[PDB]
Amino acid sequence: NATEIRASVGKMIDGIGRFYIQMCTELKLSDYEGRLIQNSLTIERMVLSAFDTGGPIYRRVDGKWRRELILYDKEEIRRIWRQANNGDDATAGLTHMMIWHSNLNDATYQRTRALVRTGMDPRMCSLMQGSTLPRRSGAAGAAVKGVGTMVMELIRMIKRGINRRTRIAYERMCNILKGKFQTAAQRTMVDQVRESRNPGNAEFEDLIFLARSALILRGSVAHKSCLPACVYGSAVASGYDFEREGYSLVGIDPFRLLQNSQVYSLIRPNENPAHKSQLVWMACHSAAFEDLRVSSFIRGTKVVPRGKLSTRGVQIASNENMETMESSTLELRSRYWAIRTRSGGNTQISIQPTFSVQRNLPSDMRTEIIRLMESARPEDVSFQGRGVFELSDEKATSPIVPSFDMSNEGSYFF
Amino acid sequence: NATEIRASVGKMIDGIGRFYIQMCTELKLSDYEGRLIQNSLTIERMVLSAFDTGGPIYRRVDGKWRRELILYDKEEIRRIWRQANNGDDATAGLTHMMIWHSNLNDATYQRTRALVRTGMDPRMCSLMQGSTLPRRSGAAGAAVKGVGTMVMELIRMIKRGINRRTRIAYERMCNILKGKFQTAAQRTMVDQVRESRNPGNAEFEDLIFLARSALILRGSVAHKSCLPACVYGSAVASGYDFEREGYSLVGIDPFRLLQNSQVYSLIRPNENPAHKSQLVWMACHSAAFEDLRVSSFIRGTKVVPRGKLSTRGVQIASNENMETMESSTLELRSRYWAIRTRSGGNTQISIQPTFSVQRNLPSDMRTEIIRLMESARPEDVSFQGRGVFELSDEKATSPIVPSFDMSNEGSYFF
Repeated sequence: NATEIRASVGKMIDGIGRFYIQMCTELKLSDYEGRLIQNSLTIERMVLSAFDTGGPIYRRVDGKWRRELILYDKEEIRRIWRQANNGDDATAGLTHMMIWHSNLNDATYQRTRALVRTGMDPRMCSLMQGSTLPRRSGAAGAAVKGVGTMVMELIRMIKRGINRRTRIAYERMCNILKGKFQTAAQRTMVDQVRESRNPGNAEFEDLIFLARSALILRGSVAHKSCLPACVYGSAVASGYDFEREGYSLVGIDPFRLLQNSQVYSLIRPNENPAHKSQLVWMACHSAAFEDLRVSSFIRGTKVVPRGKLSTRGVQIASNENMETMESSTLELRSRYWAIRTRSGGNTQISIQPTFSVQRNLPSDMRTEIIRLMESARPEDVSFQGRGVFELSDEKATSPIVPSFDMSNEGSYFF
Repeated sequence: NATEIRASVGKMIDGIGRFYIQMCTELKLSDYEGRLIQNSLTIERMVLSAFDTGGPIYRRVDGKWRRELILYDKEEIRRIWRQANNGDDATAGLTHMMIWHSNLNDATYQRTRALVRTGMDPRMCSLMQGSTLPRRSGAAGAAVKGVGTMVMELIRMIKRGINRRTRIAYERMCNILKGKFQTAAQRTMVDQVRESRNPGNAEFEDLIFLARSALILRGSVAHKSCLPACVYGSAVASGYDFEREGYSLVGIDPFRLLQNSQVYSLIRPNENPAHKSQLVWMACHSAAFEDLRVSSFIRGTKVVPRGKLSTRGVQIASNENMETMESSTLELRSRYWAIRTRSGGNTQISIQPTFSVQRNLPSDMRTEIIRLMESARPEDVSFQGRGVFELSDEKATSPIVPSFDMSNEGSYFF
C-alpha cells in the first residue's frame, strides 16, 4: 500500500519544504545563503523550540561571511509553520527534524560522559542511537532508538526513584525495549525485569546485561534517512511535489534526492572539506554506528573513522570568528543505496484434573542468553541474500552483493 | 438457562455474605479483622456445628495479635443464619462452606493413615477428593467426591458389617460410585460388585481394583470453587448483589471475585507468605490433586509441591503463642482461568422361539479394564481443544492452549 504511507509522508515532507522556503523569504536570504546547512539548522531549531526564539544566521558579503544573531516571535514561527502545513500541526514534521538533528548528533559526538555516569560501559556506543532525541519525539521517533538508548533512561528514571502515573511509562518503556529484542530469552528476560514496582539494583544490574546481549544478539532498530530542511525546501521549490509523487525515509527516495542537492557548509580554516561532507552524509542516513566497510562501499569513497576525521562540529560556536572562516560545497552523493533496515540479524501416582484444558494427564534466563551469546561468531553472515542497489534501480528489482575481500580501513566509526 | 442455576446460586452466596457481615457486626470486629481468613474460618465452623459452640477469634491491638476464646448460643447462631437467608435453611449455603473446608483440607493435609488402615494404597491420593467432607453434605456435595473417596466408605461400612435400612445406602453409594466411571467395563464392573448383600473380601478386593483403574481411566468428578465466608461477606458488603447479577462455582465468577479480594492471614515466624497464599489459592479451586504444571500455568506463578511448601496449616493451634505471631496479605489473584471440569478424560440344530423379541433365529470384567488400562499412555492428551481463558474474557469466547515445553517443577503436589 503505496498510497497512505508513501504519499502521507510526502505531505509531511512538503510542509518542511514550503516552511523552509517561507522562512527563508523572511530572513531575506539568498539562494546560496539558503543552501547553507548552517542557516538551515538554525531555522530548524527555532521551530522545534517554538513548538516545545532566535539563533545564529550567517550572511554573505563581498568576500567574507557575516554572522547575524537574530530573534523571532516564538509564535510568529508557530504561525508560519502551520501556514505551510495547512494549519495542521504535523507533529511528524517537527519530529522529522527532531531526528535529523538526532542522527547528526549521534555522528558528530560520542556520548561517553553520560553512559558511565549512568553505569553503562562506554564501549556501548553502537546501542545509543537516539540518546539525544527528546522524549517529545513521536511513536515512530522512538522506533529509531537503540537498545542501549532505552536502558540509559529507565536506569535514570529508576536510579533517582529507587534512590504516580510514572508507572505506565516504565512498563511501556520496557515493552518497546522488549520489542527491540528478536529472540525468545531476550524477549522473556525483559518481562522478568518489568515485574518489579520499585525495581532496584536487581533490575539495574540485569538490564545492563541485556544491554550487552544486544552487542551480539542485536535487536530491531529502524533507521530513518532524514535530510536537513534546506534539502527539502530546495526540492519543494524545484517543483517536486512529494505528496503527489510519493517519498520514503528508508527507500531510494532519500538517496535520490541527495543526488542533486546543492548543500553548502561553513568550514573552519584547518578543516578538511572531504571530511566535512563525510560527517553530514553519515547523519543523513543514521550510519554513525554502521560498519565503516559497508558505509564506504555504498558511499563510493573512503568513510574515515571519527578519530581521523578532521572536524569538530558542523555548527559554529559564538567563540569563533568569521574573519578566518570560509565555506565548502558538501559532497552528499553516494555510489549505491540500500534498504535502511530495522533488523539486527540472527543465526502421588496420578493427577486428578481440575480444569478443562489440553493436558497430557500424568533457571536463570541469563544463562539462556549467555549460551546464545557464545555460539555467535563475528563472522556470522546477516541479511542473507540482501544487497545494494544501483541508483538507477528505482524498483527494488536487482540486488548486488558486496564482497569485502579488500584493503579496508576499520569497521568501528568510534 | 442462566436464570435458576446462575441466580439461585447467587442467592445462596448472598446468604453467606450477609450472614458473615452480621456475625462480624456481633463480634464487633474491624475491617482488617473481618478479612482475616482465620476469624472467617472460626465463624464458618461455628455455624456448621450449630446446624449439625465457640471458637478461636483473633483481635488486633497496637502492634500484636490477641487470640480470644469465645462461645455463642448454638441457637443464636442458627437464628442469625436464617435471618440472613430469609428464614430459610439454605442447606446449600452450609454445604458450600462444608466444601470450602473440604477443599482446604484436601490441600493442607495428606490422608495416608486412613487409606492404609482401610486397605487402600497410600499412593491413591488423587482419588481421595472430599474424604473429609461430612456425609451430611448434600447431593451436589458428593458429586465433588473422588472415586477413591467412595471406596474408603463402602470398605469401612462393609468391613465392620462383614466383620436394616443400611442397604439402600450401599446400592446408591455404588450408583454414585458407578456414575463416576465413564467407560463400559468400569460401569459394568461396579454392578457386579453391587450384587452381593453381604459383600465380603470378594468385593473388598474388587473395588480396590476399580480404585486403581481410575488412576488411568479416570472418572467424572466435579470441582467447585468455594471461597471463604469473608470473601463473600466482603463482596456482599461492597454492593455485589449476586442473586441479581448471577454467580458460578465453575465459571469465571469465582476467579473474578478473587481478583479483588483483600484476604489476610495469620502467619507463623518462620513461614513463607508466598507459600501461604499458594495453599489457600489451591483450596479455592480444588487444585490439590491437579497437575502442578497447569496449576502454575493458570496461577501465574510457581505452584510449589507440598513437601517444599513452608507451612503447617492455616488454622492456629491452642499450643502456639501470639507473641511470635504476625499476619500477611494473601495473594489469591490468578493469571488466567479455566472451566473447572468434571470429566476425567478418555482415549439341537434350530431354536424354537418362545418369546416375542427381535432375535436372529438360529469373562473377568477385570480383564476388560486391565486391557484398557494398558493401551493408556500418560502422554495421552485429554480435553482436546479445551483451553484457558483470559480474565477479561467474560464469555467463554476465545480459548487459549497451553504448551508445556518448559522448565517445569513437577506434576504431583504430593
